[PDB]
Amino acid sequence: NDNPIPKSVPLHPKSGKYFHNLHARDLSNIYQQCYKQIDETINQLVDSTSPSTIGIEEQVADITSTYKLLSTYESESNSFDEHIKDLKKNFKQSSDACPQIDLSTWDKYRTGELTAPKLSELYLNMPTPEPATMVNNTDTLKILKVLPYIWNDPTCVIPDLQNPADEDDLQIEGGKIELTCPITCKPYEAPLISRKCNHVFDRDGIQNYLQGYTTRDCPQAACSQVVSMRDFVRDPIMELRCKIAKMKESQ
Amino acid sequence: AKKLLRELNQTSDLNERKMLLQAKSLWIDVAHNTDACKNLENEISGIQQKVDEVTEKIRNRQEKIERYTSDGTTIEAQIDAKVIYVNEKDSEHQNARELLRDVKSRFEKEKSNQALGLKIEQIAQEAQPIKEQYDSTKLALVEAQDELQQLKEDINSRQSKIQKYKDDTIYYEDKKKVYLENIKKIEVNVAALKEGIQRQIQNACAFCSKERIENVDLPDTQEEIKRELDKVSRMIQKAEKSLGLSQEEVIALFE
Amino acid sequence: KKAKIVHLRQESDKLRKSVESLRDFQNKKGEIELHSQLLPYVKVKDHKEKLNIYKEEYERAKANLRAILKDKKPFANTKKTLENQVEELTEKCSLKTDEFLKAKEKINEIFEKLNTIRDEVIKKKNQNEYYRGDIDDQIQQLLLKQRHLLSKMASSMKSLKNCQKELISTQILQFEAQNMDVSMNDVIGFFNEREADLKSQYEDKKKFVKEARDTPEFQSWMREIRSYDQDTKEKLNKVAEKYEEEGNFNLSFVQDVLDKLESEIAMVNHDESAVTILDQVTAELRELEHTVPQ
Amino acid sequence: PILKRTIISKRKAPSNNEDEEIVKTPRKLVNYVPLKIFNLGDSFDDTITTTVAKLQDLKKEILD
Repeated sequence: NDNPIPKSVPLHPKSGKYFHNLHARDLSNIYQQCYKQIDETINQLVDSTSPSTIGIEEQVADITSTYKLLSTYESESNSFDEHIKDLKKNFKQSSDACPQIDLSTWDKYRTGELTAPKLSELYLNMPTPEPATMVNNTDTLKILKVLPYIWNDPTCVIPDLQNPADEDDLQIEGGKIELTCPITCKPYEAPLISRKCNHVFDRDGIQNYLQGYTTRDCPQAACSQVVSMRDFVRDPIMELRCKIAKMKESQ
Repeated sequence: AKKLLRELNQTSDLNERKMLLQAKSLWIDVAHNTDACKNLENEISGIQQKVDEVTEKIRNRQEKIERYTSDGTTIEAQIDAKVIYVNEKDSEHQNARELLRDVKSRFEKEKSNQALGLKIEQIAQEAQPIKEQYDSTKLALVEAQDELQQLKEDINSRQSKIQKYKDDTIYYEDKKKVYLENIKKIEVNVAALKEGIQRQIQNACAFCSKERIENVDLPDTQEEIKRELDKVSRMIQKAEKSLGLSQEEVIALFE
Repeated sequence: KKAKIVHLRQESDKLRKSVESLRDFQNKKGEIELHSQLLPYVKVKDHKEKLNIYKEEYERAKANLRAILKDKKPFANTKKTLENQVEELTEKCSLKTDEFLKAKEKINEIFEKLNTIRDEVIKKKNQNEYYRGDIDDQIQQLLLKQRHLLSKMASSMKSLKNCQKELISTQILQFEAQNMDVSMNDVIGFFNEREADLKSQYEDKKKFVKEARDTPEFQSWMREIRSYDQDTKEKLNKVAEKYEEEGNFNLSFVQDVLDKLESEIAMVNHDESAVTILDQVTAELRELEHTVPQ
Repeated sequence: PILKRTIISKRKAPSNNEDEEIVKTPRKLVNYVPLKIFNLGDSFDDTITTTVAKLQDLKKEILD
C-alpha cells in the first residue's frame, strides 16, 4: 500500500548467512568468572576478618544477597539464550514454510494480503523469562550461610532438613563435632564426605580400611550404608571449622 | 466399355495426380510432425542440459557440503583440543600470576622492612624475569582465547552455512524433481507424437509410399496444397458428372 | 441435308450450352471484377482485422510498459530507503559492538579491580601475619571496599544482560532490513529483466504493426480505387449492390467468396465446347430450312 | 462513393478489436500439447482414392 515497503519477506540464502551469523552474546565465561571471583572473595573473607572482631553478619547477608541476585541473573540469561534458540528455530521453520516471491507474490505481500514471519514481532511476543525449575542452592551459598555460626562456635547444627525447627523438635541432641578424629589424632588435612553417608572423614585410615574390600560399612553411627573411595568429595566446611578453631586458639 | 475405360484412364491420370497431391499433403504433414518432434527433442535436450547444469551444481554443492562437514568434525576435535589448551594456558597463567604475586609481595615486604639492600636488589633482579614470563604468558593466553573465540564463532557460522547449504541443495533437488516431472511430461507428449507419426507413416505406406513422394516437387505451404486438393477434387467431380457413373463402378463393370 | 440439319439440331443444344457457359464465364468475370475493380474484400477485411488486433496489442503493451515504467521509480526509492536502512544497520551494528566492547571492558576492569583489591588484601594479610610474627581499620576499609565492588559488579550484572538484550534487539530488525534489501535487489533485477522482456515484446509488436501497413497489398490499393474510378457506378454500382446483398445474406465475407470463386472456376473449366463456329452453322441451317420447301 | 465507404471498415467502428483481459492470460510452463494430426488437407478420403489408384495400375496392365 502507498510506499512499496512490505511488512515482511521470505528468508533468502544471502539473508540466511546473516541469520546464521546472528547469535546471542554469550555470557557463560563472564558468569563463570564472576562466580569464581565471588567464591574466592567469600573464601578470602572467611579468614580476612580478625578473630577478635565480631559483627560479620551484615557483610555475610550482603554477600548472600549479591550471590542470590547473581544466580537470578544467571537463570534469566539461561532463559534468554534458550528463548533466542527457540525463536530462531520457529522463525527458520516459518520462513521455510512460507513460499518465495518471484513476480507478483512480492506485490501481494506489499498490499498486506500476504503475511510473512518477522523476527521483531516474534521477539516482542516472546514470553518474558521465568526463574522456574531453578534452585538457588550451591555449596558456596551453604558455606556462606553457615560460616557465621562456625565463627560463633566450631560445633553447630544448622541443617533443618529433618525438621524445620531443629534436628529433632526443639532439642538438637547432636553433641559436638571434633576436628581431631579418635582414629587419627590429627586435624583433617583432606576432609572428604560421602553424598550418601553425609559424614566427613580424614581418609588417611579410611583408604586402608577400604583397601581389600570393595565396599565397607560407614564407621560412624546413625547410618547403615556401604560406600567406595570414589563416592567421597571435598568438604570445605570441615577445613573452615579447623582453620577458625586454630585462629581462635592462637589469638 | 473399353472406350469408357480409355475415358477412365484419362480421368485416372488426374485421379492419380490427386492421389499424389494427397500423398504429398500427408508426407508434408508427416514432415511437419517430424520437424516439430525434432524441435521438441531440441527443447527437451536444452531442458536436459539445464537439468545436467542443476545436477552438476547439486553435485559440487554436496561435495562442498561433505568437505565442509569433514572439516567441521575435524575442527570440533581441534577446538576441544584448543579448549583444553586454553584451559591449561589459563592454569599456567594463574600459576605465573600467583608466583609473581608472592615474589612481588615478598619484595614489597622486604622493601617495607628496609623502609638487606643488597638482598632486595638481587631479589628484584631475579623477580623481573618472572614478571616478563608472566606478561608473555598473559599475552599468549589472551591471543589464544581470542583465536579460540573467533574460530568458535567462525565454525558455528560455518556449520549454520552447511545446514543452509543442505536446505539450498534440498530446494535444488525439489527443483530438479519438478524439472524431471516436466521432462517426463515432455517424454510422454513426444511418445504420443511418435505414435501419431507412426500412424501417419503407416497410412502413407498404405497410400502409395512415403519414400516415393519426396522425389516429387510441390510447394511446402499447406494452404496452397489444400487449394490444389480442392481444385483437383472439383476437376474430378466435373469428370464424374460428365461420365455420370462412378469411376469405381465403371472399372468394375469393365472387369 | 435433312440428316445434316438433324446433326445441326443435335449440336444446337451444345452451341446453346457453350453460349450459356460463355455467359456464365462473363458473369464469373463480372463477379471477379466485383472484388478486383474495387478493393479486394477478403484482403481488406483481413488487413483491417489484423490492423485492429495489432493496434489493440500495441495499446495494451504500451499501457503495460507505461505502468511498469511509472511503477519502477518507487522501487528505486525503496532501494534508496533500504540502503539508508543498511547505513542505519551499519551504525546500529557499530554502536552494539561499541556497547559490547564497553560492557566487556568495564566487566574486565571490574574483575581486574577485584583482583587488585584481593591482591591488596593478601598483601595486607601478609603485613598482618608478619606483624603477628591500623591494620584492622585498613582490613575493615578493604572489606567495605570489596563489598562495594561486589555490589558494583552485581549492578553491572543484568546491566550486561540489558546490554546483551539491547544488542540482540534492534539487530533482528536490521537483519530484517538486510533481508528486505536482499529480497529487493533480486526482485528489482527480476522486474528489470521482466520489463526488458516486455519492452522487447513491445518493440516486436511495433515492428508487426509497422509491417501490417505499407504492404505490397497496400501498394496495390489506391490503384484499384483508380480502376474503379475509370468506370463510375452505373451498372457497376448495381452489380456491387447485388454482391453486397448476397454477401450479407450469406453471413460470410471470406469462406463464401472462396466457395463462389472455386465454384465459378469449376464451372469455367468446362467451357468453349465447339464455340468456334456459331453464326455459320445457324446461317447454313436457315439456308437449308429455306431450301427444304423448294 | 457509397460502395467504397461501405466496403471499407472504419478504424473507429470497433474498439481496435480489443482483446479479453488487460494483460495476456498465463499458461503452463511446458504445455506442449503437439496434436496437429491433420494440417489442412482432409476433404476427400485417402483410402478410397488409394484403392482407385491400385485399380488404375491393374487397369493399365489390363489395357496392355
